[PDB]
Amino acid sequence: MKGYNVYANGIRQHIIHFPGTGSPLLLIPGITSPAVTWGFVAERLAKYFDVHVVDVRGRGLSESGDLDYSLDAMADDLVALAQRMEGVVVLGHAMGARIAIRAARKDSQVFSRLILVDPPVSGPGRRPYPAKWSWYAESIRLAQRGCTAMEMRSYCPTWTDEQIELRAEWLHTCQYTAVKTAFDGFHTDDIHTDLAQLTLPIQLVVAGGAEVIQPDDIAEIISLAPQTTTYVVEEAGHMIPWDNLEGFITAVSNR
Repeated sequence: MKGYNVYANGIRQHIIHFPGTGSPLLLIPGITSPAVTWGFVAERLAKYFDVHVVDVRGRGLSESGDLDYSLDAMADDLVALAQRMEGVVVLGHAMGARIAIRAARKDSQVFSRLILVDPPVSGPGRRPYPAKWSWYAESIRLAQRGCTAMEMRSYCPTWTDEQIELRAEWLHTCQYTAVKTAFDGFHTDDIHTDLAQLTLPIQLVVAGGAEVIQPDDIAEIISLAPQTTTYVVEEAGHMIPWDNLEGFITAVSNR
């Protein structure tokens, strides 16, 4: 693993490289997931791709402070990174999938294809994202104070010891205002009007055991982007590689 910073879209973007010999892949994590927290997955994916895991603005070591934390700005960040790479695959998880959708709408030419992992399908006039805001708010403030793995375990009781320790260590780097903005974005941004404009290859990877994406939501996505292929990791929760690591890796390799 080797971390590095780039100056792109007018901000410092921190990226962790997990070297591989395959196609380059930019991994865009979810709302409270600094790049380092995807390390256990990225090292597995690096057997197949050359993996670059992004700290989204307001998370980890990337630029923070009084920034635009909208989906538009995060999408611009991703376009700026991808401009520097040739034929990059984007794998986005959750918020990161919404970022991938909007970025590809802005500039499809810089991406080879998208892997969209359990994006919220919320938006104006749509079913709200099925998560409690308080879970993020309370755990972030706890982490900001300084807390142990055992204290963090109450929020992620099904995770491994190492995963919980890492979250206790890094969650505070997810700026509160950035996380609040993203959660509101799940409700205020329309990613469906973006999907309707996408013509590049798309794999949709669904957490079968979660309620984030229901079957009629898959049907809507297909209607909007008929090229989309769907892989359902059956019985897996929203944080797919935390619930079923092997299941997740199977979903994004040999496809």
